[PDB]
This record gives sequence, structure tokens and C-alpha cells, in this order.
Amino acid sequence: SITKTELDGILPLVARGKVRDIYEVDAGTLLFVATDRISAYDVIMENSIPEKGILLTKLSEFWFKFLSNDVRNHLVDIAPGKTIFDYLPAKLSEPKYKTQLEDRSLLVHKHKLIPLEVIVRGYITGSAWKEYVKTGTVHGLKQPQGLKESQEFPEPIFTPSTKADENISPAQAAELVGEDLSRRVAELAVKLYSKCKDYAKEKGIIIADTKFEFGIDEKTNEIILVDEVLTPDSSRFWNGASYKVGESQDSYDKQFLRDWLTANKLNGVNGVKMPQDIVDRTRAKYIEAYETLTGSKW
Ligand SMILES: Nc1ncnc2c1ncn2[C@@H]1O[C@H](COP(=O)(O)OP(=O)(O)OP(=O)(O)O)[C@@H](O)[C@H]1O
Ligand SMILES: Nc1ncnc2c1ncn2[C@@H]1O[C@H](COP(=O)(O)O)[C@@H](O)[C@H]1O
Ligand SMILES: [Mg+2]
Ligand SMILES: [Mg+2]
Repeated sequence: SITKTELDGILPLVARGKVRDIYEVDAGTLLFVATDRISAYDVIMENSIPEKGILLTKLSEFWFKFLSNDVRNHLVDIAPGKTIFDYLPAKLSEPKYKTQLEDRSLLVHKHKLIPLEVIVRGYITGSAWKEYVKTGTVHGLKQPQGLKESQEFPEPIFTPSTKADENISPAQAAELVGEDLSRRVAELAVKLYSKCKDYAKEKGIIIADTKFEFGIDEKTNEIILVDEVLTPDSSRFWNGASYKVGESQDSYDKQFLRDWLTANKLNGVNGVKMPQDIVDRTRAKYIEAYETLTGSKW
């Protein structure tokens, strides 16, 4: 398992997120390394879920391919017969480095990002449900009366956010990134979410909502799908089997972890080591999401 990548300065670091380490490959290219870290209640666990980052990378690769005729994406085309390692400095093929990178890394074009978190919600839950119960709105948008918890919205909706996160209205998104650009990302995001939500539902997973990020290629005026796509870290995954309108749903991937944290008053606490049984049960859910959605065997 890979918790924290250690590349000994071979590439400069651009960022470390909750789960991913981002390196600069060259002036036009980044390397996104998904680690096996996991977060709950906005804090990272001390220990890892082995191979989570491989599974999530491969799931993202599946979705990029699934959506290849719908949207351009940031992946660098790896030539036939080659691997990402052929596009990286030779030293990163040495075992001490290759073992940290293989199967969990994506080579991506640097794009100009549209600085907006493009959340699409298919189902009313989370902060959207809380706001709705209080004022009948979601990100300020008036909703029909009588929706029940976890109910499907009449149509999936664009509900933007700004990173720290702040739920904002569509009008505020247009202030931030321009009216026409906000309109284009909203329309595209809803199309992409709906297609993938329908596919996943037929496989038995409900993707209640998802967070996309987009770039813009200004030379072609094309919106580019970037960042994390339709993983349980970027989305709310629910078990289809146990879906019941009018109540909360278990987290597909994190409910075992959340239950254990809650039982021990560890929600939100730093430095927490998960017990082996929690690690194992959580890992098995990632493998099942990967196998069910991609049709591949792990
Ligand atoms: N193709 C792209 N080109 C340039 N930047 C990108 C591209 N795709 C995503 N990014 C940016 O790269 C970074 C991805 O890092 P990552 O999402 O793993 O961590 P984070 O956003 O800092 O924290 P978090 O774990 O909460 O997402 C983000 O700053 C994201 O907006
Ligand atoms: N941009 C990329 N970064 C890292 N791995 C990639 C990338 N593109 C494709 N791959 C991997 O290369 C293999 C062949 O994919 P493809 O190049 O699309 O034919 C797959 O197993 C992918 O996981
Ligand atoms: Mg991010
Ligand atoms: Mg992803």
C-alpha cells in the first residue's frame, strides 16, 4: 500500500490533497498519484486502505473512456505499446519509485481550470436536504414542496460550490467564471452526470451526486473534463439494494469506517488508526464498486 509518495525530488511537488499527490512533469504536464489514504468527517485517517488509489484511478479511467465521445478530457494519450513510465524520467522506472507510482498514476495535460466546483445532484441529500428542510431551497434555488429525504429530483441539478466549501447559486457561479461559461459547464455536467448515474444504477449503485471540475482549452474553446471523475471520493455513492426514500442512506464505501468512528467518539479526530477489520471491509467495497462498474475482475 502507498500512503505518501516519496520521489526524492525527481519531480517537483505541486500539491498534496487528502488523497492525491500531484507532481509537475514538465511545463505542460502533471502526474496525479492517487494514494491509499482515506478521509472521513473531513480528516485523513492515519493508516491506509490498500490499493484504494489503484482502484479509484482505474475507475476514473473507465469513466473517461465511457465519456470519451461526450467530453474531451485531460489525459495524455499514451502511445500504443508504451506506458506512463516511457513519458517520465528514467529514474522513476527504478523499483523504489515505480512501486509507488504503478497503476495509481495518471499523466495529464495542464489546463486552464475553470475555478468552480461543479456539483450535480440527482437526489436530495447532504447539505441540500438540510437547506431544503429549513427554507425549501437548494443553493438558493426554489424546489417543489413535499420532497422526501434522498428522493430523486425531477431532473438532476447544477448546484455549484467554491472550494475552501461554500455552496453557491448558479448566478454566483456566473459572477465567478462568466455567464456563458457557467451555462456551458452546467449543461455539460448535467448531461455527463445523468448518463453515468443511469449506467451505475443499472449496476446497483446509486450515485446521488458528484463533483466535477473542468478546464477550458482557449485555442479550441472546448471544455475539458479534468480532476477526479465519478469515484466514491468525488461523489456520494449509495447501495442500490438498501435505497429507501424518506431516510438517510448508508455510505457505500465509508459506512463501516463512519460507524466505527462514531462508536468511539473519533469523528473528526486527527491521527486515527483504523482497525484491520474496518480496513478490510472498506477495501472490499472499493473492489466491488470497481468490478461492478467496470465489469473487470480485480
Ligand atoms: N488537468 C488539470 N490541470 C491542472 N490542474 C488540475 C487538473 N485537474 C485537476 N487540477 C487541479 O489539481 C489539483 C488536484 O488535486 P486534488 O484534487 O487531489 O487535491 P485537492 O483539490 O487539493 O484536495 P482534495 O483532496 O480535497 O480534492 C486541484 O487543485 C485541481 O483543481
Ligand atoms: N494518461 C494516462 N496516464 C497513466 N496511464 C494511462 C494513461 N492513459 C492510458 N493509460 C494506461 O495505459 C493503458 C492503455 O490505455 P490506452 O493508452 O488508452 O490504450 C491502460 O492500462 C491505462 O491504464
Ligand atoms: Mg480536489
Ligand atoms: Mg478521478
